[PDB]
Amino acid sequence: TGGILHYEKLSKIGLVKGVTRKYKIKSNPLTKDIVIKMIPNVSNMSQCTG
Amino acid sequence: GLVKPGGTLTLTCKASGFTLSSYWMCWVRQAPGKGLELIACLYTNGATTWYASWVNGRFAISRSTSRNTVDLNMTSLTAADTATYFCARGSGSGWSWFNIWGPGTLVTVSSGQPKAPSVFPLAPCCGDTPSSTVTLGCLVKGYLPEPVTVTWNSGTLTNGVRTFPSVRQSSGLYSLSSVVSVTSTCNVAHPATNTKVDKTV
Ligand SMILES: *[C@@H]1O[C@H](CO)[C@@H](O)[C@H](O)[C@H]1NC(C)=O
Repeated sequence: TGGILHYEKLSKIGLVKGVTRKYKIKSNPLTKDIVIKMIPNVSNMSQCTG
Repeated sequence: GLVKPGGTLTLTCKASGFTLSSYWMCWVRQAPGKGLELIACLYTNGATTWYASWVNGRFAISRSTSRNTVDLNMTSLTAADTATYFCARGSGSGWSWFNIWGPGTLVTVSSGQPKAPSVFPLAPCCGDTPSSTVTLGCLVKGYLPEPVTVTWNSGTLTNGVRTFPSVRQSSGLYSLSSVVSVTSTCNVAHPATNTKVDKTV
């Protein structure tokens, strides 16, 4: 990656160099549909539904 | 039971074995000799109602919610509306099978007005030889409201009772016959005309 932050002087003022991480951003979504029923089926217990 | 074509009628549930508001309640109808037909249910909340596709606002359910009754209202009646109307409780608060059926109320649309029944004492004549087995009974004809009650000498001997189903004549009135057998005694009542005559023992 290289050094462009002058880490020695930064370390002298209490900023110690830590881990170097990659940069990952979401893209190219895969679309799938699904049905969600918000009301349950109570046919087998219809007598107590009221 | 009496009603005029185009008139209105109001019925009531006669279950009376529970609190009516806590149960699922339909009105079931059955034309004479026809199948059972469901008219209309009523949810426990009392506002939401279920109706068959054919009623189309002709019938309406409500409850007295104080006397513990449930009513059914009818309008624009026709000959097809002649039936026995059953109040059926349905086992639970919600939709369910019926395990309690009300006694039902007979309903008759007809241009005619209530007619008092004609009671005849039919009996094998005294002239013929009397056998050990004798058969006696009464006959009721000439009445317009369908419901009849046939009791016999206040019903102390009902072992040989044999009441027959009613039948229409061409003019629209009914007639039935009842026979008994005893060793060698009849009261018929018709509530709609309020006749309770009993003679010729
Ligand atoms: C039935 O309907 C008729 C006409 O709409 C009305 O006069 C009568 O009060 C109703 N009966 C009941 C019990 O709602």
